[PDB]
Parts: sequence; structure tokens; C-alpha cells
Amino acid sequence: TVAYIAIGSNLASPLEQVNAALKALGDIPESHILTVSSFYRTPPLGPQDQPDYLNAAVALETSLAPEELLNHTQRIELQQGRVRKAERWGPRTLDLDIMLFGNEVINTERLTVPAYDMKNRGFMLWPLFEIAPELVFPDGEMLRQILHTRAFDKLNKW
Repeated sequence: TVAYIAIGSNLASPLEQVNAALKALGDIPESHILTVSSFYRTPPLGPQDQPDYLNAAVALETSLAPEELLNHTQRIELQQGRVRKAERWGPRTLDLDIMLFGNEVINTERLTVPAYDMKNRGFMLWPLFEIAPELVFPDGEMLRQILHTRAFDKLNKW
């Protein structure tokens, strides 16, 4: 199954944090990284003297159950992020989001797929479009269509 994961990092030097995250992702059991989008850039939240967020999309082939994949993304966030020496929601941390899992729709307390409100998030949709231009959501909605009809903030590459 092809799962699509969104990477978000505004910690230290994002470039090497995203690279450490990609290595962790590729080490996930029963999983193989198909492709990685270009790195995209978004402004910090709060003080503007912060680092920009580095955003990216990853196509990951996997035989893991959705919840098993979530387990590992959550583990990597803890191991790579700064949760121990900071806060869970800490300003500068690592975000791994399961945007899509095959053509599956998952509505449960622990995991929502497609990721809730991702269709309104350009920093997720644009990188996803770069690696999967023909992508269609489970509800039949085409990615290319959403990008033509919804208003998004400007998204420059890193």
C-alpha cells in the first residue's frame, strides 16, 4: 500500500532534521520510500526571528496496518523531535503526518485518513502534487482540481 506522509520541521537546521527523519522513515519495518518531494518553506509561528518550517511529502510503500504506521511516525517524532528537552507541542519540533493510506478512509479516535483538513493546507497539497500529480482522494476528488479551486498562501521551495 502506498501511504503519503507529510514532513514538517522547524528545528535547528531543518535541512539535516528532515534528512534524519527520512532515514528513520526508510528504516520503518515492512516499508520502502518510493519518492520524496522537493523541500518547501513556510514562515514561523509567533516571533518571526524563528526558523522557517521545512515542508515535504513522502510516498511510502508499506505492508503495515495504518495504526502500525502511526506507531512508527509517532516514535520518530519523539526520537528525532525535542519533546524530552521541551514540550510535546513545542514551537520547534518534528511533524510526521499520515495524509493518505492507499485509498483507505479511516475514521477513529486515534487516526483520521485522509488527514483532517489537509485539503485546505497548501504546504501539504503542493508537495504532494509534485510527487503524485494524478492523485485522487477516496471521495473521488482530484488533487489537481483542489489546487485550481481553493485559495492557498504562497509556497516557495526551500
